[PDB]
Amino acid sequence: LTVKAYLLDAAREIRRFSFCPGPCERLLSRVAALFPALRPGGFQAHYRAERGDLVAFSSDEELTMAMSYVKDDIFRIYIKEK
Amino acid sequence: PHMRVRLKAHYGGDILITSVDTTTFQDLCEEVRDMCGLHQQHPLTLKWVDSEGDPCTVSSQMELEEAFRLACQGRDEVLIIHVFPSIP
Repeated sequence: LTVKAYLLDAAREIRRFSFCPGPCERLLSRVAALFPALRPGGFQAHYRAERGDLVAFSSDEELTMAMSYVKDDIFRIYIKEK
Repeated sequence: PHMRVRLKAHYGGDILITSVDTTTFQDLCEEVRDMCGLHQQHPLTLKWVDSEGDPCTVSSQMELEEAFRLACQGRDEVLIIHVFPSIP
């Protein structure tokens, strides 16, 4: 349940936290509460595919999609600002 | 659970260091401000560098808690926290 959230080109701020009322909603609320410059609806979540490419998730579906794609034992997240 | 914190404050061209022995995000902030002779409200940025060498910003108890967890997993003996007071 180990999360490492990269605020983004390159990484500009990195925040780490644990995380197990939708999943995607709970996580995006965790991310919105942890990054001072972030407010709800103001950002886009991403994960990386095995090919390396960034891909937006925005629902519970695309979230488990993202999780399958994360095998480290560490779930990685990439946030862009709208 | 928690472990000693080595506070490294990068301020005024110096690297000020103290140790602090549970531990809360607020106590760390107060210790840094006292060490640097800062006003109670002086904004700080605190970061710990992880196993992949990434600086990770901690601005809360939850983040501090995660740094502690990950420090225990690594069987480290002290958690190093880097601190950067804001420059007016």
